[PDB]
Amino acid sequence: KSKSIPFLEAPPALDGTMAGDKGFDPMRLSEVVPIQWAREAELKHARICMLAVVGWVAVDLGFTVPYAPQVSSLAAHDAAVEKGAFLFLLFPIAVVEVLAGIPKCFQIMNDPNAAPGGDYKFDPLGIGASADMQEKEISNGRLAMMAFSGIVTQAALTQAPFPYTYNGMSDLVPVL
Amino acid sequence: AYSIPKAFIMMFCNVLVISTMTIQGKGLAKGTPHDEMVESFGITWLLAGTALGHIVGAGTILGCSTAGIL
Amino acid sequence: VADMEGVGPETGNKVFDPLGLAKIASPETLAWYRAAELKHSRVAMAAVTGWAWVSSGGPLFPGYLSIDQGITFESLGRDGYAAWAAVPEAGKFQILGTIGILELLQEGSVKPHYMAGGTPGKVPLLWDPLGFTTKLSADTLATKRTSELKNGRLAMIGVMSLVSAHFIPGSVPLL
Amino acid sequence: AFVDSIEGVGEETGNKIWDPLGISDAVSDEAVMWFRHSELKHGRVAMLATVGYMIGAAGITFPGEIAKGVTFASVGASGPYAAWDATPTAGKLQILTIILALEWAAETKKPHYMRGGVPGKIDQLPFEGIPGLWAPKIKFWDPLNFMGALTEEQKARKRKSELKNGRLAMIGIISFLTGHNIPGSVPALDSHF
Amino acid sequence: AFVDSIEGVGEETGNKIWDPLGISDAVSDEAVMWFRHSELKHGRVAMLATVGYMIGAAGITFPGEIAKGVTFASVGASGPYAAWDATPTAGKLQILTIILALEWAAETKKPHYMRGGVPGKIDQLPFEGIPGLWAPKIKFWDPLNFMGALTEEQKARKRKSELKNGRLAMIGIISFLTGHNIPGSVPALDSHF
Amino acid sequence: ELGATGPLGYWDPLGFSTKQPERFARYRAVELKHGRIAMAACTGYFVQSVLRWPGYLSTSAGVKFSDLPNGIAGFAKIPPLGLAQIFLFIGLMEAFTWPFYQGGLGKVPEGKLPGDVAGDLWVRYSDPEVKKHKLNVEINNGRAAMMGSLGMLMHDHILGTWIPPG
Ligand SMILES: CC(=O)O[C@H]1CC(C)(C)C(=C=C/C(C)=C/C=C/C(C)=C/C=C/C=C(C)/C=C/C=C(\C)C(=O)C[C@@]23O[C@]2(C)C[C@@H](O)CC3(C)C)[C@](C)(O)C1
Ligand SMILES: CC(=O)O[C@H]1CC(C)(C)C(=C=C/C(C)=C/C=C/C(C)=C/C=C/C=C(C)/C=C/C=C(\C)C(=O)C[C@@]23O[C@]2(C)C[C@@H](O)CC3(C)C)[C@](C)(O)C1
Ligand SMILES: CC(=O)O[C@H]1CC(C)(C)C(=C=C/C(C)=C/C=C/C(C)=C/C=C/C=C(C)/C=C/C=C(\C)C(=O)C[C@@]23O[C@]2(C)C[C@@H](O)CC3(C)C)[C@](C)(O)C1
Ligand SMILES: CC(=O)O[C@H]1CC(C)(C)C(=C=C/C(C)=C/C=C/C(C)=C/C=C/C=C(C)/C=C/C=C(\C)C(=O)C[C@@]23O[C@]2(C)C[C@@H](O)CC3(C)C)[C@](C)(O)C1
Ligand SMILES: CC(=O)O[C@H]1CC(C)(C)C(=C=C/C(C)=C/C=C/C(C)=C/C=C/C=C(C)/C=C/C=C(\C)C(=O)C[C@@]23O[C@]2(C)C[C@@H](O)CC3(C)C)[C@](C)(O)C1
Ligand code: KC2
Ligand code: KC2
Ligand code: KC2
Repeated sequence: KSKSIPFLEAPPALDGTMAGDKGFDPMRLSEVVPIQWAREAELKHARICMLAVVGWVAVDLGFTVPYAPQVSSLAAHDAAVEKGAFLFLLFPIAVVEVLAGIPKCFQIMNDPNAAPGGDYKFDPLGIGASADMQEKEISNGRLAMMAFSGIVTQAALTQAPFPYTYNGMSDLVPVL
Repeated sequence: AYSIPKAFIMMFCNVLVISTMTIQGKGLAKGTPHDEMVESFGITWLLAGTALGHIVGAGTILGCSTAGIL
Repeated sequence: VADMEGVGPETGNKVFDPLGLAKIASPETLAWYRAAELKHSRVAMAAVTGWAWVSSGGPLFPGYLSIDQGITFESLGRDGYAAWAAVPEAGKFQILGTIGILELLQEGSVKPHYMAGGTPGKVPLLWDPLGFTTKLSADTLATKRTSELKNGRLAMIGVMSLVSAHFIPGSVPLL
Repeated sequence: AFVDSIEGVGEETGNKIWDPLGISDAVSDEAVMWFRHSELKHGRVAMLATVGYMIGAAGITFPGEIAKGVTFASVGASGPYAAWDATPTAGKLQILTIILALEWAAETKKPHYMRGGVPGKIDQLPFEGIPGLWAPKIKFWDPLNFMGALTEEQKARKRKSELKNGRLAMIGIISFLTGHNIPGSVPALDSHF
Repeated sequence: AFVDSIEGVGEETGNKIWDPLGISDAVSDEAVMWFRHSELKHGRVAMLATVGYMIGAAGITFPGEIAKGVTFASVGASGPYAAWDATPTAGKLQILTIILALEWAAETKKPHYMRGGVPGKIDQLPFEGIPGLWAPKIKFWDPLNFMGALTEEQKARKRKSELKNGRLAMIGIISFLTGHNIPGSVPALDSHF
Repeated sequence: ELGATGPLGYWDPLGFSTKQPERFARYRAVELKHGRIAMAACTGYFVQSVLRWPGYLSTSAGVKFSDLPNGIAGFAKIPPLGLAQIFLFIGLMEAFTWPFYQGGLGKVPEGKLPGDVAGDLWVRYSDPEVKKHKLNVEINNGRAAMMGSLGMLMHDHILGTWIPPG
């Protein structure tokens, strides 16, 4: 029985070696998608959403680079596209993806002796790849995914400052 | 999705397709249990079922919109 | 409580606690009470000394306190709470911040905290920078600490008398 | 802890468990521990709240200003009740934030009151041991440590007095609020409430 | 390198390592070497910068011309902070060029502060051993060899003094910058700052 | 062991029956009774939302079946004689037709099931598995119906219509 859903049996592929494992796979994607591919995708989305959340919050608070538009994060995409300097953020993304994801993706698909998904060996400071720091990475990334989804769909809906709620801190704190 | 009637029609079409479909002679309408379908076919049972459910839902929604019923 | 200093023949040879707070107090509660007593005693001693020195014809410091704003020492009237009212708010913040840093250091710097063992009122930074009292007997220093407490009691009733005389007129004699 | 493994029986009810509904008798010991913890929390909040209105009705405020744009007297010009609204939004936000921190810490302490722990004994040093967090070791309960001079037999009596005063306080705070709302509900209450 | 082995503990925090957060205990060994080298670099940069800012605020400036048409008094007339914008771009280009050379040369030395080198020990004579490059053997640190007349224990005492001065220096330089940006945030900074 | 299956198996988060297993039969009887009245009330709400009887509710009064709303107001706008007739009908049906307790409180039939109040003339499934499944769906529908009926009652009390705002 899975630890997360106590009325279903966990898949055999999940086991307990992977970081962030909680037996949560009710519809068993792990049989139709390789777990390493799924983990690489999970970590990629998690990292992109962490960066997106912190960048959105910074730009909304007002942290702006010189010569850039002085706009909120909701209109920042359109403003940057109009002003021009937004393809040079795609260019490093282009080289990183084409020269690290495609080879790593084909290694995960084909090679048996390949690094696990989301492992680029990126440890400049040597902080450590412990299983505590992988669990923390995964938990923060999942929280950032949900938080970014909420932030975008609330900012577009309400068109308000940082809280992205209609009333403000009053909705997070009804006592106010 | 916008309208509650549209959501209701799409949900009903998806449930009807999932109930009345049959893969390799196995289906809920043909008295195959949910657990056996889940083990035999996996999430391919939901993916194909909901894909055709969306196709028939689109057909009926567009027909009803053309006819003014919706 | 009997082991603690600050008791003298003035009040017999027993602890002057009519309301029995020391009875409630644990040993570390007694340490807290002695630390707070000492801090009040020292602060009020400095306060009353400064008050008397400023308001009893003493020489005020020379120069401008704030050259930008023009406030000057003799411009600050030699009067309790009027000097403080006329001091710049920036200078007030400087004084309060310096005291705050000193007391945060007293809390989180000395490892044997007065609550957890240690000794109340020990501040190694500020005391005897020039080593005035590095060559005194232990019992002589105990007598000196008793004298410190005794003198600062008079000091703190004195400073409360001064603020009372300032605000409520006719509160004190010899004024 | 259990039906009889918890203090709080007094001579007012003849040293009997005053449970007309029989809730304590019916639910399990885990629910009894939950109920005791909630009882003590309500009693403590009420002992705070009752003396905090009484001061509001008396009209005593700390000298000075609560913020640059509003004064301690300005915030309580509307009697006790209409004071929380008058307080600065940042101020009540900070109060609720620290209360949230205390509640979450007390819940995250491992020996849970339900699952094998003392009901009513929230940990006296919250925020200690949290990774990536530092706070001064200011004991939440008795920071001056008045408990070191008391024996266990005295602590039992004081816990009984705590429960009795707490119950009286939750009666009294509701009485004061009901007197403020309904004018003639509770006698012996002045127009300040 | 490893936290217990570093001359970082002082009498400010009870002769104990001061890591309120769980950083040093969460990071591996070489991350601490990186952090210590970074601490020393920040401390020394701010230790020079605070003195430079004080001199600029005081207005003590060299007698002469920085360029054929610009005076040090002219670039300092706009206060200590705007002097960086006032100085010629072609001069701060040379300053940043030599800083680039020094940083790259310090990073290129083999043992490496993260790979078995002393963290915070910038190698003397950084421009030696480089093919296709010559520079006179003027040591980066102590060009007059002041360290020669010091003993190892005295040098350890002076390393501790360096650290405790540098930390205060970065506190001071951020105080100056925040005092300029947000007015009245840092008192003791008159209009000259 | 009927009642207990589903997402959550046994679910006694306060341990009522665990502390007092002798009272499980009484609690089952009360649950079934509440579920039955709840299913009736929910069906009444759904069917009154769409269909209203034609005819005078009372010739003496001026009120028709069409003027009543579907809620507390609808129940209020009934003559006291009609309300008394409803009350006595419920009283007879619950005292002499379907008495859950043979005798006093907490005295449900030991031979019969806790909610076995129907007489000889009733639908009976002579199969243990089918009987168990049908009783399980009975009690589960009772739970869902009574939660939903509390929802309807609170919505109609607050707004006036059982359906809440969309
Ligand atoms: C307002 C009014 O009218 O009030 C009424 C009522 C009332 C209340 C009774 C009155 C008052 C005010 C009162 C009583 C004021 C009292 C004030 C008082 C008595 C203020 C002492 C300060 C001493 C200091 C600062 C000493 C530091 C000394 C330090 C820090 C030393 O280093 C001492 C030391 O170095 C030596 C010298 C020797 C060395 O070996 C080393 C040691 C460390 C040992 C009046 C005025 O009478 C009348
Ligand atoms: C009457 C009379 O006299 O008429 C004369 C006079 C007059 C008018 C002046 C004339 C002229 C013009 C002439 C002849 C002009 C000539 C121009 C010429 C020949 C221009 C070379 C440029 C080379 C470059 C930029 C190289 C950079 C190279 C670089 C960046 C390096 O140093 C690379 C480096 O790797 C080394 C090598 C060593 C390493 O340690 C360091 C690094 C890695 C940095 C005439 C035509 O002669 C006629
Ligand atoms: C009360 C209040 O709020 O105040 C406000 C205002 C105030 C105070 C202004 C503020 C500030 C700023 C602060 C705190 C600034 C601090 C600045 C700091 C700490 C500056 C160090 C410089 C060190 C240098 C240059 C070292 C050179 C060292 C050299 C050249 C040597 O090697 C000397 C030596 O080689 C010899 C020649 C011989 C050898 O045998 C021995 C050694 C190796 C030693 C704040 C923060 O805003 C607070
Ligand atoms: C007597 C004889 O001889 O034979 C009989 C014997 C026997 C056995 C009795 C038979 C039977 C079967 C019978 C009579 C069965 C009757 C069953 C019945 C009458 C079951 C109601 C369920 C209602 C529910 C669950 C309500 C949910 C309600 C929910 C989820 C809600 O909250 C409502 C709501 O959320 C919505 C939906 C919309 C939202 O905007 C919000 C609101 C809150 C408004 C036979 C075999 O047929 C014949
Ligand atoms: C053996 C032993 O010892 O113990 C055993 C035996 C014993 C003691 C007999 C037992 C029992 C019986 C107990 C304790 C039963 C408790 C029953 C309970 C607690 C029943 C609540 C109903 C609430 C309703 C219907 C609310 C409607 C609410 C409605 C319709 C509203 O809308 C109210 C409204 O305010 C709103 C929400 C909003 C406002 O805008 C509008 C208004 C004002 C209208 C136990 C548990 O078995 C234990
Ligand atoms: C014990 C407390 C204390 C300490 C330890 C301390 C240390 C230092 C140091 C360190 C070496 C420097 C460099 C420094 C500098 C200045 N101090 Mg300062 N100071 C303290 C107290 C006060 C008070 C009470 C006032 C004051 C002021 C000024 C002004 C004027 C600014 C101006 O006029 O714009 C300047 C430049 C006055 C003020 O801010 O007036 C608006 C003022 O009233 N300070 N101060
Ligand atoms: C028990 C709860 C509690 C705690 C633990 C706590 C801790 C700290 C700390 C930590 C060491 C700091 C550094 C700090 C600082 C400030 N607090 Mg705060 N505070 C608490 C409660 C209140 C209330 C009720 C108010 C308040 C305020 C302010 C203002 C004024 C800003 C301004 O004038 O704009 C400043 C600067 C007032 C406010 O928000 O005013 C708009 C206000 O009403 N605080 N507060
Ligand atoms: C619960 C089910 C139920 C049953 C089993 C039942 C049986 C009988 C029998 C057979 C034994 C007779 C002979 C009879 C006769 C009358 N019933 Mg009655 N009745 C039931 C329910 C209601 C309700 C809800 C109302 C009502 C009424 C009347 C009126 C008045 C008519 C008028 O007002 O002109 C008359 C004459 C209405 C009323 O009381 O009106 C003041 C009214 O609202 N009944 N009713």
